[PDB]
Amino acid sequence: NETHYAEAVIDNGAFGTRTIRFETGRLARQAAGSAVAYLDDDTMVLSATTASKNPKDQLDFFPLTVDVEERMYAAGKIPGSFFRREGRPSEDAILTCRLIDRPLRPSFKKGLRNEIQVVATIMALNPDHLYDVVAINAASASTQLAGLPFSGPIGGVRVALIRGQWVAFPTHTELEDAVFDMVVAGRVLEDGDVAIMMVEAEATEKTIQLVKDGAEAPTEEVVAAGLDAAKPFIKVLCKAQADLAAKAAKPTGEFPVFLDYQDDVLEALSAAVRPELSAALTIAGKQDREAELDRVKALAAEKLLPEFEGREKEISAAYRALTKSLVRERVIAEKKRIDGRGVTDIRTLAAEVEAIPRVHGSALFERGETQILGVTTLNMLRMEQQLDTLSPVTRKRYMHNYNFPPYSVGETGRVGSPKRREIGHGALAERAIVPVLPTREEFPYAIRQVSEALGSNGSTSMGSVCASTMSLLNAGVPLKAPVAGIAMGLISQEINGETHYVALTDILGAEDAFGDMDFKVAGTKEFVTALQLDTKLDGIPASVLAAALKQARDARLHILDVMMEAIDTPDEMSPNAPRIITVNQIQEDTGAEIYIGAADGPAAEAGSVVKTTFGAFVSLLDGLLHLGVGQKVQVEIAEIDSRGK
Amino acid sequence: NETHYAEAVIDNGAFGTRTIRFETGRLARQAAGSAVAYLDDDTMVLSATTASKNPKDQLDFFPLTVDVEERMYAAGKIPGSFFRREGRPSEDAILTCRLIDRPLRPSFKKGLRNEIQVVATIMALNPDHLYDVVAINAASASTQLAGLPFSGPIGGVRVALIRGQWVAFPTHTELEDAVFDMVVAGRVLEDGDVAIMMVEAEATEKTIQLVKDGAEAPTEEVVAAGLDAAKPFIKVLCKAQADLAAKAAKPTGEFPVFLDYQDDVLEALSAAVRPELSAALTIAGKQDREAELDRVKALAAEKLLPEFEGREKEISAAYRALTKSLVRERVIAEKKRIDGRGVTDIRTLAAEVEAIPRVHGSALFERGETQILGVTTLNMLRMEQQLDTLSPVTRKRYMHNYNFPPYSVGETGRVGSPKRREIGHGALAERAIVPVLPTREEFPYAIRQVSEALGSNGSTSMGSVCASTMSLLNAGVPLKAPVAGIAMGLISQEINGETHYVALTDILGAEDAFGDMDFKVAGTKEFVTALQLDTKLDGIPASVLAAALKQARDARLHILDVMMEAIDTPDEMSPNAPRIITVNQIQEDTGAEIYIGAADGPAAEAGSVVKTTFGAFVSLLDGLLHLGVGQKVQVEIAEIDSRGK
Amino acid sequence: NETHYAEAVIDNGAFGTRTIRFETGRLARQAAGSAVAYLDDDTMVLSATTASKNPKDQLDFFPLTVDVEERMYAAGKIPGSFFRREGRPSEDAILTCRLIDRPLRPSFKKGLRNEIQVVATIMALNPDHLYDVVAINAASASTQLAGLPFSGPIGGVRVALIRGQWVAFPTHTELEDAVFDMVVAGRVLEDGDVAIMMVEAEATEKTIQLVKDGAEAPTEEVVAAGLDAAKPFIKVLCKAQADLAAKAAKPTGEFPVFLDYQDDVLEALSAAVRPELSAALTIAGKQDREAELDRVKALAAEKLLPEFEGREKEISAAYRALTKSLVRERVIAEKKRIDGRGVTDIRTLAAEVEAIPRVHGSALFERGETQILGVTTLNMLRMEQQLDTLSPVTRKRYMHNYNFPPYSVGETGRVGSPKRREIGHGALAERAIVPVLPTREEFPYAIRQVSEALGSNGSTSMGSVCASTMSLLNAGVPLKAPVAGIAMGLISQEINGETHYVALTDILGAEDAFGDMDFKVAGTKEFVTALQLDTKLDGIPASVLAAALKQARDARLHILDVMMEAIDTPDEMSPNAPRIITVNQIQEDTGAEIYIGAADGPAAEAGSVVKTTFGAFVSLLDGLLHLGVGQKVQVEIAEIDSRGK
Repeated sequence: NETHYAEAVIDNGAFGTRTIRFETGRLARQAAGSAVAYLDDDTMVLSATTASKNPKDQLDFFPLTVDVEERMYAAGKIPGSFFRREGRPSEDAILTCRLIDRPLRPSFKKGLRNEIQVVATIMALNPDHLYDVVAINAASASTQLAGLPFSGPIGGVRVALIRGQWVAFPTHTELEDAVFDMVVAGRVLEDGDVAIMMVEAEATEKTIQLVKDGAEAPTEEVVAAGLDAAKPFIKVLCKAQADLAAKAAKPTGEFPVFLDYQDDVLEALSAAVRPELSAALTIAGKQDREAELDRVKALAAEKLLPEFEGREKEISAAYRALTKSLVRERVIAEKKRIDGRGVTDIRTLAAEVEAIPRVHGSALFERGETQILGVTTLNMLRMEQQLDTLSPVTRKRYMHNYNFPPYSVGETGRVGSPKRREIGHGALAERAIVPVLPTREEFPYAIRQVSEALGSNGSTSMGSVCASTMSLLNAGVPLKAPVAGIAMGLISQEINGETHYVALTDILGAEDAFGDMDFKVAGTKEFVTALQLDTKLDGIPASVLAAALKQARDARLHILDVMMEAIDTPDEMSPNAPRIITVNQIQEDTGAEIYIGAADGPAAEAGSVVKTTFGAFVSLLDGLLHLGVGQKVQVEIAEIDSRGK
Repeated sequence: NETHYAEAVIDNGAFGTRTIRFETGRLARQAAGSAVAYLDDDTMVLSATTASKNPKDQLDFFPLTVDVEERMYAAGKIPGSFFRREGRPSEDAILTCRLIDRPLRPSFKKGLRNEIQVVATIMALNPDHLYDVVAINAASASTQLAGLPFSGPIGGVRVALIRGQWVAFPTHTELEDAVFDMVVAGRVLEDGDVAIMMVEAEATEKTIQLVKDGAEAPTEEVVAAGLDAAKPFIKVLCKAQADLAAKAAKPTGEFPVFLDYQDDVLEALSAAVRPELSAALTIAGKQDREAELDRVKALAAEKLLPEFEGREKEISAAYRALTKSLVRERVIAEKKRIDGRGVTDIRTLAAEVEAIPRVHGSALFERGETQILGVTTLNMLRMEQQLDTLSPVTRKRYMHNYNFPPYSVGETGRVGSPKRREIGHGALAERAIVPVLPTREEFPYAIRQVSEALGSNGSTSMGSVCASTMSLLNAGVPLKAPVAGIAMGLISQEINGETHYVALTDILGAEDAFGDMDFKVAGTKEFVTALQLDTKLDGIPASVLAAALKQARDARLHILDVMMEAIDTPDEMSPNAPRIITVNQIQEDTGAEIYIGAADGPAAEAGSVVKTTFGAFVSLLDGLLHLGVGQKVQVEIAEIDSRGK
Repeated sequence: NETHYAEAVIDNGAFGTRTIRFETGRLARQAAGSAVAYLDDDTMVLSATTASKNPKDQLDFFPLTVDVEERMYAAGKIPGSFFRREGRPSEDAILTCRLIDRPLRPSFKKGLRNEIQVVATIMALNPDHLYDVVAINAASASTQLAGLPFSGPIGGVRVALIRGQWVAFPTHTELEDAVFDMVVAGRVLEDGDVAIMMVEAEATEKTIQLVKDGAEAPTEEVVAAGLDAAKPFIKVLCKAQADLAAKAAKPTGEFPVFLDYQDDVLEALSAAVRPELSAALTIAGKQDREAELDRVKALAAEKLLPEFEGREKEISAAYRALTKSLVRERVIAEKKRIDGRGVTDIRTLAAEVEAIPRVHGSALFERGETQILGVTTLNMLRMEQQLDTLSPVTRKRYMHNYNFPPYSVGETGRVGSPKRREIGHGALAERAIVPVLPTREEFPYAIRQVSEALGSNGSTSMGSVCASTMSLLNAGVPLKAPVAGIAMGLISQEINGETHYVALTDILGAEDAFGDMDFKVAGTKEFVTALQLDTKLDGIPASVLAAALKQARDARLHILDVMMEAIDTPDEMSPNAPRIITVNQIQEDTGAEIYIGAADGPAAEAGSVVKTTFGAFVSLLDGLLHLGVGQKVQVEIAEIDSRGK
């Protein structure tokens, strides 16, 4: 019963040095594994990992559960909730579970059915620090000590490109000059190289201005450079955890493994339908393929019976392994996809605005079976969301909600509270847009964007980005630039001692499951505003990654053109929306928080840019100059026309 | 993959023409069935219907699920909730699910066990339109296209009697002159006649004044006339949906059916106990009947064993079919009920006020095993509920809550959030009362009424109406008139090519299950304030319906007498309640938002009617005139008595 | 169908007489059992008890469910919640369920598996009365009439020591002079003596001052005296219920009993391992014992197979009965505990402050495997919780939250809303502290205390008390005195016609399960601030109880010493905390509700005691007098030093 420590020294040169200190042996001694992670001995996150004794063999998936508990006392604050007790998880808490779960899930031995829970509690937070990345490491650390079939440690780091330097674990203060904010997690291979496993990045609300003022825009080259910059830190973080584990990790336990199917089922099934299956997979038609792809299942589920009775699940599971094998192989050799597309072909696109009546703005975006409806709502800033969490953010001007109803995929199910993925995809698409939004002063409105995943089969979050851009422009939001997104995939298998890679454009839901890496990129025509990535591959050639990002860029540009046809410049602000033209009695009669702010056009009406094609009509007592849909600008009278203009 | 449309033209003559446009093929293509319904191309409701592949054979009831999703952007509003995202369903959403579920549920083939879900989303709403009825049609439309064993289309319409005309799909503007608001849904029979299936109606807060000013009160004759007025519209709505289905409906699928019992069980059971059963059912006594009615189950469940082992459920299920058959038959032939009452006899009534201590007002209403406790609470108007939904209503002065605890029926179970039926019954009883409440000015208090279903077996919502009237009067609420309700039933079977009908007064919970129609009527001595109805019958003779309504009226009048004995005129306003007598320093000392508004009697005290038997004591600096318990009236001094009166 | 009554006359002499009236037969006639309990015909509580027909044989515990429903109309109030409808249970409601459940649960026959639910509804409440104890009796009454294998009635009473007299059912008015508030519940034995079964007591926020002004401090002697004072009342309450049951109780039904194991399993298991088990239990070492204690289970679970196949559960259940038998026996004879401690030995203690960075105050308390982390947060009074329940309390200055995460015991599980025990333990530890807190005026801050049960195995609520004291002092809260708690146990078995008792100090979780009584005591060095007790014993010798309380006192004093070493006097108030030094323009610039109230130290700074070692630095325009960390005191200048002091 002794306390052990280890440190990961983070050297940011001119920006200073900071340390991630790991501790174990003092707190929560009843957990399978426990560790504390401090950022400069100031911010503290405790992580406890536990495992249920009995496996849930009933499930066909590894049951991992990650929970992030924000304790408001870590900020010296008493919860503002009515009951003065922290309750339902904030966005940050949920997004952090995702950041931890993504790289930790695939790190456990396959077939594991025991419930593994990881609880990270934020106990102290310096208001200038970001706890998410401190928590990733603490999560990995406690799990690594738990004596479970887990291949860690996993090192997590945030690198932001601040003034030309990729700073590790930047502070909120340092992020004010960041053109790109990127979280990365990975492991250290037996040969010392770092394998990146997870990436969640974004451009910022500062990017455009900073690039204007001289900084380098976050293009694919820059972003890829950032990924390399994160590796040394991840190695340092991993080495520190390994030193802790070396001193106090429990010995790996003996856990039951649950296979999806035995060999006799696969050999049987393979021998029974392999030919018909590999053939059916060559049908470039939807209903035709699925049809023959059905005859086969039949010829199989009928040829293996009654020999294999009560093993039906193994049959369909083996049917999946075989299909996957066949589909992957065809991509590497024939470079043809399960739907007949080439490795860089995008699915049938359809963009459109004015899809719903009355709403301030709306757009419909379809790509294959993915159909997203985006709807925009503009209100007074008083409607902006108010937050009281561990984040320094207290108000949110741009709000995105992503709904994924069951019938989106022809299913029945609960319709209500948003899942963790609905929060995850919603965030990415929200973050992909934020970089191009006008400022509070240029556009004094709270903006709520809702993406309805009416149809789903091909990256709805990315489709959501395209729908947001158009919907917003349709509503009159003076975006600095349109943003589009694309979901990519990567197949990789070694053909006789040689590894080949094939990057896939706009991957189907199936190609995600059969791929070795899936990454999503969104951005304007100039730079990347968002990037998400996941993979278990032991690193990939720089030439390959860069090639994948470039391919993704191309797709993104093509889409931006299609979107451009739908709408280019912002449309006029809906009459049904509010205006804040600058120029009790009538404040409660004319209806408007009189600088005038009306909740309807027929108010303030019957200097601030009241309208900006051949100039800018700035409000006065308005004027015209041969600003946005609400921007501010010092006005001076140059000439009074005959009519009095 | 093409978009199809159809239109139902609603002609309201002088009030104008409007259209319900149906669309399909553009949105939510992954759902079994999908359709959009627009009201004048302005208000839009999307409906997606899906079916789970696997039947839930475990259940003994068809698992239908209807969800209504109000999107605040349909109103150009950002949710006011703390999280700025619509969450827990508003009353309207829930009540709308009920309106859709009621006529759609019985339209599916019996024995269906597949989960069928219908999700209606309100995407755009003209603030002058009511979306509920647009949603009923959209729900029916998407389901009709889903390729399910569903006998639609179902047409839903709201007809309100405005200035002598039954206007279809009235607007909030047009409803200001409505004396009756009635929703009706039905189907079109093979012969072209419309079969009404569901009715949810109510008198309004305008009725009394409008009738005063000349309009015709909504009596049974008027109401029945409205029902006929809804038929042509329902035919138009059905024809439009049928035209859509004709163009794009999927072909009916082959679904598994799950019988409650096989013939061998019924023949066996019938042969085994039919005589004893038909005899036991003649026992007019409660415990006696249930006793012999138990000997029989035994003689049965003992005579069919061990022959029928493992089919026990079929036995009791068949035991139900047989009992139902016997009970129904006896009503038609003998006109005697399972409890010994005649077709028009009301159960033992008991009314009483002052049932609970301290509360501002209370009443206890018993009818057979139905026992309702109503409790009244009066507070300042600041306590009136504030709403921010798709409804134009923003504040609710009269609030009704209906609780149905498990022990109400001798059961254990969850005690917490109110079920959809608790909301449904609560609404009806709330709507049955609203028409007779005094106005804000006549009575400046927020009124909360709670009905506790302490005992249940005979229409608790109607019993709730009677309990509300008395409780309110007990509290001093100057109701314009007392309201009473009654639950009716209708048995109908054809005796050799000839159909007979028998209307039942104050039906027991059992007679509801064995009946062919169940309708509830509530109202004052002069008119109907509420009506609810459900049936699968292919329409009934006008003479029969009118007869049923008249019978119901009679019962209602009898009850009003019994209630009158309990209390006639309002009682004095509880001292423990607030007063708003009209006549910082002492505003925060004497305690009262000083026009004076006290939260207790000992405030404002130690022109507005301060008390009104031989006149009206209007506040002054009070006076007496040889108004309600708070009404306003211009006061003038006529004579100063010797004592100074 | 007749209404029956009974009365329990509560005679408080000079304080008056009150009555608890029981009623049955009028309301909720469908429940298995129903009764109303009125306090002076003013406060009313209705209780309905029901039983599910089918036993839940799957469960290994009696499924009792108690629900308390606060109806705001009982207070003539409309719920202030947004939906104007009472929702999630208040603290009082939950704590009341606990008070009712604790004595009612063990009163049912063992092996009972039918779901028994008790719903108590507060329908009317005199604002000067406390409904909790009225509800305990109503709960017992309705259950006693339900015809269940229940050994009631259970009488519940609150006795508070007011001016030297133990007043039964004191009012909020009378409690203003109470030095101790104690709830007690018990039953009447066949011989007429009262057996106390449950106790939930606390000192008050008035204690210290009242003792200062002359009253007698609530020491173990005083407290024990109170327990005797509650007996006559409990007998009166029981007799009244018995009179009601005599008149209307249903006859006891025939319910299925589910044994944990049959005799053949115990005889088999006993014969198979008794020797090795009794021996393994002599191992004073943790891992060593549990190890041998494992060999035994094996030698057993291997010697009874395959003879006992499919009865494994009975084996482990019998293994428990045997272990319990052995452990209890050893305590009585050898006076040695399953962990090797003597009957009065405390587990290894460890106290420490400054355990977490940044937080205003924190402390870590360990006792054996029990590890509690307490964290303190100080904010402006505006952050104090606001309540709108049936309690007269409307604001709460001191808030305690107790978290018990799953990994606290090496388990996985839900992490979110607090269980009823988390509320129960949190309350006790909250109530144990309240008596020593400074007043609003002496300390103008809202105080939130959070106890994290990071490790659990030995009364975490009591460990929570010790952690609170230290954490609070660490934060600078001028407590009047430090408070410590201890969990005790009592083993009692009669050795040949003679009953022996053995009181256990700081019992392990196991000794609680094997004991016959478990009570927790907390308090300062001078008196008891909290006491909790539970037992089924037919009363115990006064000499024994007093001995147990004295032993507990000793332990408590020892702990207070250990805590004293960690911290004695309050530490300086964290700079990161707010100050309210007494001395729009700068009110919104300097940041502080200007009497000055800053949310940070660098505000008000760059008469009220600004700091109080050699005197008290009271704010002025400050001064020094050779008060607390915010107290108020009239300041006068006596002498101006050369430097100007």
